[PDB]
Amino acid sequence: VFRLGNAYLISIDEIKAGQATGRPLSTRKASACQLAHDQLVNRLVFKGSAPHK
Amino acid sequence: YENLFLRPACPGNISDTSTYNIDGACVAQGDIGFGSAVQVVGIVDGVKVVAALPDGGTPYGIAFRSQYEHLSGKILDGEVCNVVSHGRVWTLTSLGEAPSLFSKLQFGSGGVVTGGSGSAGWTFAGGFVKHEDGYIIEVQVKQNAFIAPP
Amino acid sequence: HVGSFYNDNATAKRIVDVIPEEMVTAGFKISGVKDEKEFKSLWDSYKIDPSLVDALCWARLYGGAAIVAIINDNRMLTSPVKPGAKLEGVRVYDRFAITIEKRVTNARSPRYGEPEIYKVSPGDNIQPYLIHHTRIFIADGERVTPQMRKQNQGWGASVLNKSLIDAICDYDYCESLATQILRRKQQAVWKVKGLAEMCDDDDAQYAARLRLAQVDDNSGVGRAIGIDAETEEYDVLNSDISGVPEFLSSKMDRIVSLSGIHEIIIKNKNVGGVSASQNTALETFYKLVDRKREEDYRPLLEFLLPFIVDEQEWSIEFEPLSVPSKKEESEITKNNVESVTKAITEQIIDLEEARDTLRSIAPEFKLKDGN
Amino acid sequence: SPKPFFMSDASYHVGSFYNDNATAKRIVDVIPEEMVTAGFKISGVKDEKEFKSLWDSYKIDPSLVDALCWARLYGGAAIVAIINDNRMLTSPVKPGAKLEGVRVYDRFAITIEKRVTNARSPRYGEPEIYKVSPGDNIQPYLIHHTRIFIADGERVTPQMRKQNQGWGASVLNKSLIDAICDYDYCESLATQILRRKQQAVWKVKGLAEMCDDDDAQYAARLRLAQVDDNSGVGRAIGIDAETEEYDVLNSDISGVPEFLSSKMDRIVSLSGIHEIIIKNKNVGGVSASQNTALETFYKLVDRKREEDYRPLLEFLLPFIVDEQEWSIEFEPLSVPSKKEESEITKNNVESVTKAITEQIIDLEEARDTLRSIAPEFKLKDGN
Amino acid sequence: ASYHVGSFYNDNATAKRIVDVIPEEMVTAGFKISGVKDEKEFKSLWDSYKIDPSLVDALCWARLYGGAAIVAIINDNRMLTSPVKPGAKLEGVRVYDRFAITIEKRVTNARSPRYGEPEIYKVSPGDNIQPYLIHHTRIFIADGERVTPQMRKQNQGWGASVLNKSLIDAICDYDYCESLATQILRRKQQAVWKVKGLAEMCDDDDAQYAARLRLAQVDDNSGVGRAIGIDAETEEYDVLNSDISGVPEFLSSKMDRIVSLSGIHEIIIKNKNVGGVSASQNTALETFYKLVDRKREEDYRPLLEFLLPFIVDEQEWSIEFEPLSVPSKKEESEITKNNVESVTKAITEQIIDLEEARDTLRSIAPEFKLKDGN
Repeated sequence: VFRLGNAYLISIDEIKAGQATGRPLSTRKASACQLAHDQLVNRLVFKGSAPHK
Repeated sequence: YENLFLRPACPGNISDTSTYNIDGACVAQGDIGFGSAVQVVGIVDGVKVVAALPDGGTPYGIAFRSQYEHLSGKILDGEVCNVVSHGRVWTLTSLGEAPSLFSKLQFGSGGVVTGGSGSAGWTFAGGFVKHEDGYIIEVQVKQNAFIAPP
Repeated sequence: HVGSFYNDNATAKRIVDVIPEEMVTAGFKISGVKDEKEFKSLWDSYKIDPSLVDALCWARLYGGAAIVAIINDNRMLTSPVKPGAKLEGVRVYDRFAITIEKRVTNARSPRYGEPEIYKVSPGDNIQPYLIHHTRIFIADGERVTPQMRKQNQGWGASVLNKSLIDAICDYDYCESLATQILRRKQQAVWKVKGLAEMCDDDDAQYAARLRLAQVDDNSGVGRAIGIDAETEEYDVLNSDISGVPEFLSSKMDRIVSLSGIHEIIIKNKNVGGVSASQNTALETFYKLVDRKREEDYRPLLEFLLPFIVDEQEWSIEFEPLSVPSKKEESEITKNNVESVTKAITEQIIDLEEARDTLRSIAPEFKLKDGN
Repeated sequence: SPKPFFMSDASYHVGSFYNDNATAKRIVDVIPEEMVTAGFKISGVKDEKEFKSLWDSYKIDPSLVDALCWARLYGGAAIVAIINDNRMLTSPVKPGAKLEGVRVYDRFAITIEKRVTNARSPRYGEPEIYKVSPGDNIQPYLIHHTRIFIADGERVTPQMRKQNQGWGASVLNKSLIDAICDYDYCESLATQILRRKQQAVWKVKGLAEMCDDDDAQYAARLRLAQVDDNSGVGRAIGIDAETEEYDVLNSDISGVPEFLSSKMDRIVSLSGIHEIIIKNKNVGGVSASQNTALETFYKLVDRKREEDYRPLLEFLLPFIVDEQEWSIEFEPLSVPSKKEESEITKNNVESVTKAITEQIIDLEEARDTLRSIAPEFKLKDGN
Repeated sequence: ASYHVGSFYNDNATAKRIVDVIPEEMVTAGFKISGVKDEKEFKSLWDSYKIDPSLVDALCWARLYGGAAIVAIINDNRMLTSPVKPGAKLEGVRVYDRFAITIEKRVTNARSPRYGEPEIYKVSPGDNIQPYLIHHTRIFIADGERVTPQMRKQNQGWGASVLNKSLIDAICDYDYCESLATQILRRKQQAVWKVKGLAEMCDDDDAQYAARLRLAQVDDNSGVGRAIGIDAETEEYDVLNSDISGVPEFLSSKMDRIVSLSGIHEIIIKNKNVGGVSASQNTALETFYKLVDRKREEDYRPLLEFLLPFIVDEQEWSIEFEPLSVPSKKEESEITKNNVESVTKAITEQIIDLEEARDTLRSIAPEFKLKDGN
């Protein structure tokens, strides 16, 4: 069994800054990580990793 | 994504909040003044014994200003001492004019900056102000920059 | 923009907020119902009054808001509603998420030219959907000329007009100017023969300015500064300040007069020069808040109540907005209980009607139902 | 001056002033809306509970409010009432008491079409049928006189009445308009006065010879801004004795508060509605004179109400009231207070039966006397 | 510019007062219940649980950060993530601020009106104990004040802090103003001394040291009853003075700006009585009572309808807020007189009899206790 991980950055200036419409930058950056994790799981299933056996 | 500046501007203190390291498990032999380079003369039980820089030594760090550990005004013999091993710090100098940016500094006797043409070591960081009919410079200390001669 | 002012500044917050919340919390009464305890029970079990507050506030701010009520019924939400007294929840939406879908203009109905179908698009990654007219209520703000009414899709205007906005803005600028006026009260000037020829950013200039800072930091009542007589002079200039508080009060008075809410609520400061005139000012405030409540709050009442009350004929009574007090209500109860039975002992006015009167007038005298 | 062809009416100026400014908003709307929300009451009807029930069922009073508002502002308005009847909308109306709706149009959409001047009927000289053209890509149509009511504003000289097609004038006349207008210029002058209170002058011989818009002048003004920003009470600035001087000039300010107050008093005097209603500020120096001011306000509002509100009543009631002969009366428009109506009920109940026990005044009429004056005493119908 | 609100809260006492004045009085006022059989046992259980300080700081953090949550632990033989059966039993309540609360599970089912309000919340207290999860019905969420829906969605359904930047810098510039006032008072008078050729003397010498020492001693001894001597031909000693005026009025105007922005007036924020009138402070405090009750109705009550069903066993009840007024003995004795003779002056002739008259007389909160009975 293996473990997966990543991270992301955000600044208080960008947090205070607002946009006209759409999901906030924090929510978009939080969803991007989940999508990346799911895609990495899929590619591990369908393509493997030679160094990791 | 930026680094904040630190306001008080006195010798012996830190000038920025960039990555720094403070080696607080040390003791002093002799007397040391804030803002001078120090050298490691020995190690006892995980403690480093430091003294003011002589001729021929390799500097290790710069004494750091604290308002609880040193109530006299300087560091006294047999006292626990703070030493900055990595970061930007204000140092005493005997120079007259500012050297070129990012040059290599050279330390005279007593741990004062007197040269700006060294081969390797610590570098000038761009700060040059005046203290007491003398000047203060800003040095960038790195951990493995000066290596003790075999 | 107006949202920026609302959520940033506090005076605009107060100007837009003080009315609706106190308006609703004043309370009300219903007539034609058998009893009031169960009405209050269902009312505070449904507990939708802060949503109502927010609906009114947003309608006042943006010029329009929408309120959606979901009913306990086994039909699709697009269809109209059959008679009944049911509802399981209510939700609020701002001005920007509600639009027009189709037109009904049949001559026979009086509903021609009125929206039958609304399109609501809250967002939140869900599909925008469609609502029948009868299910929701639409609230507007202040009246505007019909030429602008038809231009804004038949929707009200913001309370924050341009005149009020710039009147609010000018106060901050005056405050700043007052601050620098105080800072520039006194100035010291120092003159040195040949000081011009000093070269820029050298040790000489740095030492000179440091010496200036040190000598200035030690000046005061108990210290004196010596200067060379032949080459340098240290002089002082100064100015007076007066009338700035009255200028500030005048600007605030303009804000008050243009807004329409008076001082002890907007500046929130008792005058102090009179003991019992703030009560008259407060009763004028009650007059205006009732005058405005009768225009907008009631339509909410006859939109909501028919879906909760099964009794046929009922009316709405507005509780008289006056700050109660124990002493005066005690003596009021004295006066009114002696009035209700001082002279009914001689005519056909009997107990079954006197008790009804006595419990219609809200007492502190509870009494079980009976004869 | 040229104007956009689609918006080239009188609404381009008076409409803009009503929409943007807030004092004009108040001057227009404070009287009619409170006017109508004060309410009225009826006599000669069998009962009033169902009367109020049907009144609130119709719930046409916001339409009445903005009808009066447009009548006051634009100088004229019209209301069209539709009644449940089995005829074409052109024909006159048979007697009856029904409604199905009412709606209000402004001055600009109403025009006269058919005029009668027959000598036999005193109804000569007034339009018999009207063009109504609301717009919204629907055909303009015809309305008979007997169904609609026209609401006018303030009286004007008859020679002006004829050129205004039997329509009054706006309350915002130009004297009031420019009295409002110069006030803003007054605040602007006051703000500039505050800004120009103190000035600093820095004189440098030879400064004229400096070349324009180059790095030298840029650095010079950089240094000027820097030294200016760092001056203050606790800090001093040095200068050269030979070549430059630094002076400061000051001016005094006084009297502009009461000056603006006098401008406000002029606004109040020309408006006609007084201070605790237009400026919304209590005097603060006296306890109970604002009360007298407010019944003077009530006196003037009722004085105006008698001339405009009542005709709407006589136009509207006969279409709903099955009752034959009725009277309309107005409540005394004064805020009562728990306490005061508590004792007024005390004296009323004392007066109604203190001495009637000796006369032929019996209960069946004493009860009418006592609940005719609307009490908090609910009374069951009976003997 | 703006900093962390926690920095201001524990540093400036003005922020302390402006954020704590309302909720403290709000909760310490109390409430009354109706529909219950008796009330002595209600008071006994209430002050046995003694959770009102937890309520206080719950409301305080909700006001400050714009959001707070409370978790109640029930004496139930089930796991806490499960929903709750009906019952009247509770053993503890504890409050978390906005930082440690998050959405975990999203429910948007069509039939239930619960769509849009999350079912499970993630709580991460810290203190080397594992973060855990809560079902909806166990917690209540309390926000601050209303904000535009665009910011409501941006802040993940959290309100905004009362300390908006306008109030913040209005508070900030005040201390700057008194610093300037202190400098003004210090710089009222300045003495200057001119001695020919003083510039020629070189610095950091015994000559300059002696000169400034002499200057210090000679300055230390001037006064009304003393005199000073100078050389007429080679030196002069002059004085310059400036006046101070309008400063107290200017500072008062700054305070009026603060009070106008805050919304809580002088008799409470400055704690200074006007002094020019005898009985207008009662009107001022009654306006304060009106505003605090108006704010109470929208926040304090929901906590009560959240908490009572977990402690009361009886089916139907109602909550009443007492009139917020500090009574006065002589006046309360008088009011007891008025209402005791009103309640039994004219009940002697109608069906109003003793078993309800006694209930009435105990309806008013009396100093006249009486045992239950007929």
